[PDB]
Amino acid sequence: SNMNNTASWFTALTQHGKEDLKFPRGQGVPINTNSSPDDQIGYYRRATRRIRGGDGKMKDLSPRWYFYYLGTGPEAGLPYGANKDGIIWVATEGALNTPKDHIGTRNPANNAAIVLQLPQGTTLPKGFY
Amino acid sequence: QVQLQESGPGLVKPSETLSLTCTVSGGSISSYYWSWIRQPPGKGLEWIGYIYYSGSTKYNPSLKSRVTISVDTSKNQFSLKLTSVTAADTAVYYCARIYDSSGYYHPVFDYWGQGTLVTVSSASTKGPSVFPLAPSSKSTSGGTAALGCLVKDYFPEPVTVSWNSGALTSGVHTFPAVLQSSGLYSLSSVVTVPSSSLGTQTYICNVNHKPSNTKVDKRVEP
Amino acid sequence: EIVLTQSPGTLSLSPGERATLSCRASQSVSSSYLAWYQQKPGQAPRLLIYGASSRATDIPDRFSGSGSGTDFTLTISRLEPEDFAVYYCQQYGSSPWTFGQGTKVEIKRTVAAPSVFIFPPSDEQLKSGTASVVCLLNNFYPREAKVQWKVDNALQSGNSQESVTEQDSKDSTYSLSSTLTLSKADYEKHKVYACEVTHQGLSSPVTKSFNRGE
Repeated sequence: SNMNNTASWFTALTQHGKEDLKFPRGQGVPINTNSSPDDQIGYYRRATRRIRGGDGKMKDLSPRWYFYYLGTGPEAGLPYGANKDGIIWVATEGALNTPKDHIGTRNPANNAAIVLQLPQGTTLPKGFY
Repeated sequence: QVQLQESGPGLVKPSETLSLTCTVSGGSISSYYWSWIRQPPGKGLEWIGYIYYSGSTKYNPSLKSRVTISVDTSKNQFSLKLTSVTAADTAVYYCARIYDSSGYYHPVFDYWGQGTLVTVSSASTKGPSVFPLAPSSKSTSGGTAALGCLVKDYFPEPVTVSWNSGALTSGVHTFPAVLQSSGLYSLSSVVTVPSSSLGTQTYICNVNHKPSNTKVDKRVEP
Repeated sequence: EIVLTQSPGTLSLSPGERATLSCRASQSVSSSYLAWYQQKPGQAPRLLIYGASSRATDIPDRFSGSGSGTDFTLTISRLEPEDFAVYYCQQYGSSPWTFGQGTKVEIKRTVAAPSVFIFPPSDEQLKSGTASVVCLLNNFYPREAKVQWKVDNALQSGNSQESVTEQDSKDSTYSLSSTLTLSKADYEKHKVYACEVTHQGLSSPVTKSFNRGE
């Protein structure tokens, strides 16, 4: 409880298959008209959930991948491009490698999650919704 | 290769507007970020702002009320406008490209102009006098003689001095200018040369004070 | 804004030594938002390190950057005379981007006494009505030096100005000029013009002089 303003600004991408999220270079940053070209850079972080299965043993639900602007969120201190499990990096041409403190993260008590939209022509990877 | 060059007035009156242009050659403005950075004499660097080739800008908040950066792709230039200047704005102004060749988007300044000094002052331009510092028995240490040129009473900075149209560089010392109580600058440029060559090699100091359009070539003889 | 404080303000080290330059921030800039630039006299700065620890490709690996949060270091191994420069750190972890005030790295060398030269005013300048007398101390080390003017054995005070070059990038020496300014009338009232020089490389103070008109 008590998440504060630590949520992703966007809804998650759900992984229905067995391959990690990835995008072609230059692709994958969610659309956000309240941001500038230098802002268009960040990471998706895999969030796992467990539930009790019908047989009484714990079970994984499908992973969900949440976008955070560079320098914000749970991996705020992680450098762009660092190889870290559960983290994948995306940037649009025109991005700058600077932390996006001015955008930050979302307080769900004050703002709903922006439906995650990618520009027309983005390669959406297999098994992702 | 990519080259940058600042242009614009070297002397601006208080409360007026400073305007500079950066001209890019050997590459295009397009696809890059471009930036202005300044350095007051004897002090550190201050970032002014940047512009993306397609027009978006970001300025230093302490200067935002006074700064405009603009880009002209048709002429491969970008420009700086700084309003309401004071003596705190006297500085060498650099233009620079922002580009990270590693592909990781770091905002690093990978190519720079040579810098252009802007002095904010009410005083008028004054051209220098150029006098010889002639070699003699009192400027001779064995096989080595010293000679020079005294560049006196000019405003504002800078002056440039070369020797023999740039062919003579070894042993040259061009001193930092000093500000005299008159409010005018003076400097000397000296060079050491073999004593045996004094009657046979020619030594010319090439002095340029562009703010006054004063250009002088002075042969220095015993 | 984030303020970057560099320590020490000046460093003086022999070639082959390892130099450690400190840069400390007023707020955290995480681990990849810091650059170091090198600036030689009269030149634009040049990128050394970026991303706190990544080295520019044309820079040799004896330069390395480390640190995180607020505490950053530039290490220069095998210092060279051509490493004389002001080194600046710069952060882009916060807007506005800001630079430190620099650490100037001087290269130590053996003591070298100045060569001393003296120049009377030119006849051209004298025509106008003023006389500049110039004393030159050439290619010495260390920078500390004392230059006094005597005119017919009168010690001058307040009528000369000094200028010193930046350390030479090759031989690590300095040069210095002292200029004595007098009116034509005053200059023609006196005979002996002398420059007296005190420097560590000289066993005792020395003097170079001329007599007006000879």
